[PDB]
Amino acid sequence: HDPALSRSFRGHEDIITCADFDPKMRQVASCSKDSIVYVWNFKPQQRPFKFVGHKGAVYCVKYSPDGETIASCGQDRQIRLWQNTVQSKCSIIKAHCGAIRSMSFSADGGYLLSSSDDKTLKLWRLQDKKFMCSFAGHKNWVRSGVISPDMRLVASGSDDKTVMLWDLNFQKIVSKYSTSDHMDTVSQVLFHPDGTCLISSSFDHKIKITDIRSNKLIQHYNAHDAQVNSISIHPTGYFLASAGSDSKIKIWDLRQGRQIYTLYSNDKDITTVQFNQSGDYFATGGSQNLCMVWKTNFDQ
Amino acid sequence: TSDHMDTVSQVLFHPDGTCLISSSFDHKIKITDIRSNKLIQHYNAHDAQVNSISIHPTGYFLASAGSDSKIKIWDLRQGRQIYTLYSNDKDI
Amino acid sequence: QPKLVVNNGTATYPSNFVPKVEEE
Amino acid sequence: MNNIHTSTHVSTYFNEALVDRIDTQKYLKSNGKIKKVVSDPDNHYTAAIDDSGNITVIVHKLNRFVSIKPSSPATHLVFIRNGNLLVAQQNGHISQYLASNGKLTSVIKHHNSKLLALEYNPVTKQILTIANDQCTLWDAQSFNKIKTLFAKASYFATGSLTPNGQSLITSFQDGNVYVWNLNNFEVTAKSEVEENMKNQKISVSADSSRFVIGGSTAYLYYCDISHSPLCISSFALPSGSTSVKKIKFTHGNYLGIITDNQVFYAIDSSTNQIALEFRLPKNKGITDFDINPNNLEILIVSGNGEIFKYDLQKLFIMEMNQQQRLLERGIESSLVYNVLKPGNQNHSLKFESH
Repeated sequence: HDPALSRSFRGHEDIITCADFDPKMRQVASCSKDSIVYVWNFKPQQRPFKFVGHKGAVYCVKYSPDGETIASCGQDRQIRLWQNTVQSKCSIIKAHCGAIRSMSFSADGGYLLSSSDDKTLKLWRLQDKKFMCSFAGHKNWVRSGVISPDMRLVASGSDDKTVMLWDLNFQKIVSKYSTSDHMDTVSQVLFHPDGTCLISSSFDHKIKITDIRSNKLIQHYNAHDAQVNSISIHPTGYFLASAGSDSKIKIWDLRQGRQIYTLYSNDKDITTVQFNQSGDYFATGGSQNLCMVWKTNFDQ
Repeated sequence: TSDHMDTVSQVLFHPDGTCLISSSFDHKIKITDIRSNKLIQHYNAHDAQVNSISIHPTGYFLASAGSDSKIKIWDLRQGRQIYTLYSNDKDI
Repeated sequence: QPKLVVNNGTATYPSNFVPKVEEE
Repeated sequence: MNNIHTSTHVSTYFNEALVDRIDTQKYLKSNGKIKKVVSDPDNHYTAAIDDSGNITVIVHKLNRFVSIKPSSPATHLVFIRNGNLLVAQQNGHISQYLASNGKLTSVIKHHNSKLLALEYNPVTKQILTIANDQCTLWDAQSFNKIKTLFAKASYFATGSLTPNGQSLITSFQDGNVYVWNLNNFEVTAKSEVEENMKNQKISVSADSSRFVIGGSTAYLYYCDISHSPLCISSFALPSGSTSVKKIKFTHGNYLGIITDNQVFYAIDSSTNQIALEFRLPKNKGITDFDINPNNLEILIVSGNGEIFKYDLQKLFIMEMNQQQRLLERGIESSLVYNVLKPGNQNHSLKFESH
């Protein structure tokens, strides 16, 4: 029961935007805002792999559930599918015309969703040409991308300040909620463990949570007075990790219905709080550069 | 038409040369007598391009064959189809 | 038994046919 | 946040009590992974299709394989008792090889389709191909044809033959399921249905007293010839099913099911309830299956790249046990399985057939 910053990714050069994890517990992926992503492990004598590519910014790097393939999404117009874990063995697979936002893959693996910029989301049926399944129910962008379990739906945020879901075998909009009062470019939208209850915040300093179709608000999950907010939720659906462009970190307790307290933070303009895929986790990204590897011990 | 559709197949007889047996491309065997050209039953046959038959020498069993490869045997003492045979690739 | 179904049945069809045919 | 992973309903089941291993190091040589399974009616010559498409017949006693040089993947494989392999290729053709050599012998072509689903009836010597708008029925020796079933407009979705007897059932996009006199081109049995279904397939039992229909909508239909209509009822599926991709019959009263939520299921048609549930980690995933009926020897192709390596007959132990321990308490199978209740006429595939 400590936020537990442990040992950061010493050597990150500047400018950090994301992380994800290899659930071996662990190898950590992270990414910079310019040409590089990193993957390294503990047993600290281990050296990180320097992933050269994504000459623009990388916004989100994610691992397949076994910690193997790392998908890296930046200002790429493609997704680079990096080898498993470490040492280059990669391919370039074309997406759209800009930044690709946060990813999720379908549970029994039909798809590898990414929020590519043509406003549709590319659900990505492992690998292919053509398109595998896609849909834009958004007016002007895709800011998130979550495939829900035991459902035909994927949700995403946008720049029209609305949130949308659509049918993933058949590419059709089912429902939307909207500006609750999103201000601008919406940040990532997350879900309750069942892939329900869309959770989002943005330029507006507040997380709001609503359901799908039943597009109704449960609570006003006040967040950071940030240029913009970021989020991950502790997997049990218990904690909303409030991240953002401010340099505070604050965590919401969903059972208590409150911000727990803000953290000392010590300059952490966390861009992601992506969690270890099972258990105690991170709060990284920001000006401190080094990947902020935390093993939050509150988390069980 | 005693009802048959097309080119009639083998005509068989009661051991005494009576109660003749016929089917054709149509899926039924008729058992009918002589002069007294009356039917005793419809011995529904295979849904074959064409059917075929022989009857056990005692006159007891209709061996229903045909252009398809299901085979079945009838027991005339009962009037039931005994059963459809395993057949196992036989367009007899 | 099913032979008794044949007994008109089909017995009158052939004559049910016939009238009208030549008239046409 | 949030979806389901990892491999607890699949790799953990599949590899539970093996006596050998598919040493995938010897098979997954592509830069890439295994994507599909196609298979042998004679069971042993099951085969892998990877993202190259070369068919690798995995021979599960030798831990050796038949590498078929052409890269063209199969929709399904048919083999005969005498040692030949008929490959329904995804290239629109069916290509026969000596199974014993992987040596090309002949090609069946007439079809213009992406799919050529096959089924072989070993007791008729007949192989049927489901493709585009037609069913081609032919002598399993595969050098001639018997019939081309077709329609004026309703497009064809499926059909199949009956392996330990014989009767041909087909269906349209309409969901209309009907039975043919496969050797007279006669529809002897006809249906008109409410549930239209894209890419539906009909699973036909070896003794075709029973039939099953899948397709793009989230429904399953089950036939029983002892009752009229042959298709007596229909029912909706366990929550989360979105459509059904593949359904195939086994020896007991059971069918394997692949849905488009990528969860595989084993359904018991005596009640119309699911016995087994199969799940893998997020994409990655489970892509296809091969069931070999005597023990249900299985070749599974997962998107996770693993080639399995299991027998459903052995996996059923876990849902034989488990359930039988719970039967000491008295647990109800209609709930355990989730029985799917017969519904209205409004969405049925009800079909009269003799």
